[PDB]
Amino acid sequence: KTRKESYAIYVYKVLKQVHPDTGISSKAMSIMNSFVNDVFERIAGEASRLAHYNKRSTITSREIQTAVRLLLPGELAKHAVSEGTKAVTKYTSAK
Amino acid sequence: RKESYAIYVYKVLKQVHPDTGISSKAMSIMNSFVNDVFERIAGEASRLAHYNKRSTITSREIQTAVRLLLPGELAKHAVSEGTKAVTKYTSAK
Amino acid sequence: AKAKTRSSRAGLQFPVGRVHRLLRKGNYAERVGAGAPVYLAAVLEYLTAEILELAGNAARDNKKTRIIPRHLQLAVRNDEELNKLLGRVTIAQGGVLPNIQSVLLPKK
Amino acid sequence: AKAKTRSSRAGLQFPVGRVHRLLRKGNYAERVGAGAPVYLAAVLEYLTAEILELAGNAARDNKKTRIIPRHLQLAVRNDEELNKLLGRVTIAQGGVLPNIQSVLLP
Amino acid sequence: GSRGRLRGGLGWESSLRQRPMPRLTFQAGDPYY
Amino acid sequence: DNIQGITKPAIRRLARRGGVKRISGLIYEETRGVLKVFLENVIRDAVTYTEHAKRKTVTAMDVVYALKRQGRTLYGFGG
Amino acid sequence: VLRDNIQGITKPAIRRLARRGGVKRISGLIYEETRGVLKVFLENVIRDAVTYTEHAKRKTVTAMDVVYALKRQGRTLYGFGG
Amino acid sequence: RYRPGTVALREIRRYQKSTELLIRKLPFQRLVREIAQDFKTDLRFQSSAVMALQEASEAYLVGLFEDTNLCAIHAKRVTIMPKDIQLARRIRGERA
Amino acid sequence: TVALREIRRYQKSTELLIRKLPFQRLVREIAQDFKTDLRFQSSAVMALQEASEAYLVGLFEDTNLCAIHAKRVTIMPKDIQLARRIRGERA
DNA sequence: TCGAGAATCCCGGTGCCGAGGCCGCTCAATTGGTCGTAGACAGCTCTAGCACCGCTTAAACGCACGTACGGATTCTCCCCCGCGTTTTAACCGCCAAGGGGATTACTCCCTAGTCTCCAGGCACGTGTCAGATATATACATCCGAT
DNA sequence: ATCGGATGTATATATCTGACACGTGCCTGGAGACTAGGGAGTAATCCCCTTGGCGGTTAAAACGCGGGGGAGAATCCGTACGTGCGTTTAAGCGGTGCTAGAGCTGTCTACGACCAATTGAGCGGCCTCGGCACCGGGATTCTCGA
Repeated sequence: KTRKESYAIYVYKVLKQVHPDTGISSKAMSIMNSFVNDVFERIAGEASRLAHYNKRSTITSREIQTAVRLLLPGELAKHAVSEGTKAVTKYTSAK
Repeated sequence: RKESYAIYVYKVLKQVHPDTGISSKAMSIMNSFVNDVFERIAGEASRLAHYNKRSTITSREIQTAVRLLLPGELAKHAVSEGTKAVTKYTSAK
Repeated sequence: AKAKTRSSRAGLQFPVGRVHRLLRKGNYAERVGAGAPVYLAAVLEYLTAEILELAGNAARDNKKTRIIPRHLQLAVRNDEELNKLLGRVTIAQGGVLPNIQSVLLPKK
Repeated sequence: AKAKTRSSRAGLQFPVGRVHRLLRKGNYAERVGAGAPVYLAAVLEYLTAEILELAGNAARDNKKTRIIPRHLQLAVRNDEELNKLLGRVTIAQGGVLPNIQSVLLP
Repeated sequence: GSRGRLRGGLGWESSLRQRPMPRLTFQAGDPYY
Repeated sequence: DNIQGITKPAIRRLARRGGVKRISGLIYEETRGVLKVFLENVIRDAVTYTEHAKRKTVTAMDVVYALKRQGRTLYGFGG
Repeated sequence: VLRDNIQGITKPAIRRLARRGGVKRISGLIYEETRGVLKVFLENVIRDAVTYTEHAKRKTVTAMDVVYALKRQGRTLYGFGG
Repeated sequence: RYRPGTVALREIRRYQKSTELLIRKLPFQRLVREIAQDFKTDLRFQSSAVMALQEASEAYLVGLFEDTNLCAIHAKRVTIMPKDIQLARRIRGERA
Repeated sequence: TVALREIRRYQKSTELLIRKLPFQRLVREIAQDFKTDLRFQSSAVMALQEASEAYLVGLFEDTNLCAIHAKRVTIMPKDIQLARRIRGERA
């Protein structure tokens, strides 16, 4: 009986956005949780190495963008860059 | 100023082969090898420390990382060398 | 006070604050900017939406209304780029794609 | 007086203070112990000595008194432990090992 | 453009790629004589 | 024994899932040898991870980490 | 500005590369395959190197960019720094 | 009586459609325990640990058999032999 | 005979086997296709060459193994494609 | 080409157990304000990357000849597949004991920070000798004629 | 199996040059000495989940038999590749000149760490109903001998 966190509720929100009449089992959600953790770690590690190569001490959106370009294959990378840029632009104009 | 492991490699070379020199390209190769192994071992030790929810890297993490990375007899001999160094270091001061 | 989440400002579904905390505690750099968690959360949400859309199509093809790991394997392995991203990853209880070499199959 | 290095107490040639600095500044963990740089430096020096004496033997069999990258390649690729450790590493100006498959020989 | 049809006021149609590439399989001993 | 519990019909089924049509008679010994080598390689790392944590029980996460460090990431047991 | 430079990788050079690999007899179709394979490999590595260069807001590609690009893909190279 | 090779194709399709585990659980568990006996004596295993090991082993063997099949077909045969496994493991990067 | 002599001669040495200037031109062309108005350090082109010859030599060794498996002495494109598929570069 | 017949697909009925909501409630994320330094930016210098010209000579290219290797065909025999019988051990339900894994509260000692000081390890010069190249010679090796 | 004998290989010595190895400043990074606080070792307790046993069922494994088709050899044909020679081309070396642009230094602000107060988002526990599994009967569909 100790708090342990996971990405379940957010994955379910996205799923209701994409397919409004579909469910998911427990093991599939476990797979999805592991997938999100793995990708997060890859991107963050690449950004860390990028910052250390260029002698910086800050991880910015620029580092994440370059790491996303390095990691994902072509068309996925293009669309992911579009999504991230759109989100940052929308966030920085809102209070 | 740019630092490297050149003089230490030269000292070890004079230890094992008293009458042998080394060219500059081979010294660059050796420097790259030392840096590569350093990064590998330190990263594995960091992962071990993060798995068990600790905040310190001790000689025990380094020993386990060495046993995970190096194959076969190299792991055994390296463990012996490192243990000897640590006990000698704690003996003096 | 607590007025508005950051994910509501960015128009996302993933947690910006949790991603910021995870970045700040993971030993990645000395300091972490303000737009890094937003950008990262947007990317993660995009990838999740892609996989879930393909898997939902695969599940609907089989007269089912609930996704199981077999549908995830079918979705991932039938796409060039996703199969390249997960090329060294095993999905438990997933099986394989049906394929038989053409030489083995009888002709006419 | 009062200037004995940490490597001198450990009985090593590789530098312990420098390795401690690199561990501290490399963002590996929040804290670093006391025997970790010592133990790491000892392991690194051991590996260096191993590879260097193999390379020196390769150099004397070629009747040369200097070590060139070809000698390092020949030393590494002939030993199975080092060939496992460095299995996915390219050494510049090293060439290959002279091997011809037996079905090709006359 | 018919992949995903909801994301807030927008949809998931303009975001997801519309023509993903199918994965091609290597065939040995091509029966092409 | 205990490597003879990997019976011939089981190896035959594993070959069928991989798309094989005809199996020579000497395949089963090779398969048993390969499987034993793979298992030793993984279990050594799992036990190393166990001993570092001062435990006497091998958990799922030791297996997951041992597989991950050999480039064989596995999804499903990670939580 | 430049074109058909892939034909600058001549047939004798491919023969020499095959000989260092231990090949005793070569077909006549190997040369086109080798050119295609080399072009693909070069495209991947150069794309990574240019990404690394353009992150640092430079205009010349350095040796460290190539070294990092090779390291990222599992082709670690010794002898040019790193 | 079906002609030789037909039931083989039926079994190929059937086992490529399903997702279950093909090795008996209890003998695999005994084999894992005996192998682990060498590295450290008197060990204990969580059940999910043994299940994870089984999943990894099945996946590895199936992929190896796919590469073996390609090697066998390349030599103008349909029967797989130990030397195909050896070539696949050597090129894949494991024999040497 | 001369083939075996060439094998021994080129396996004993360590020089590069492709002329430098055509390789430099090809590298510049591809980088042009990625980004315009780029410059290169000379050691960058040298590193690219070293890696490329290493890759091609290892690939030819795998191809030779594949050809010998099929009871031939001539290497063919099918052998290269099989080796690249088993290596995991293709699928 | 065509019917036995064996395997596969579709419809309807029954039940159970896990996915999806609901509800407390704590603890992590949000607000608001302070402070110190990490990058952004501007200017300056000087290195090294790019362009051109000339000459030489070794590598690339085209062509001819012939042989040896890849492929196709045919024959034999043996070993792997399909199927029926008999044996065995895996799976399942139930029960029972206890060894370690979690969790908590205490205590101390090992590791950041902070000054101060001094010596080790980079840059910069400089000399000499190992290795490359030339030149001529001796010995293995491979191919043809027996 | 045994000779010419022509070719390519491993044998000296001469000379010459540039790279390696060592010697001198100096300056900045590491060692000495000391203080403060929290991370980690340690004992104690709870209880969960791992190991072990027993009896019955029945599905899987093991064994034998017959036959066919696939691996392997042996033979023959022709065409693509290797070897060698003469002709054409472009790489490589040496030198000259000209800027882009990398690399460094000095200022200054805007941006992120940090701390205290506040509160709602997300997690654990409890229920319930419907999606999926299983079973039985009936039309389709695919093999295969004749």
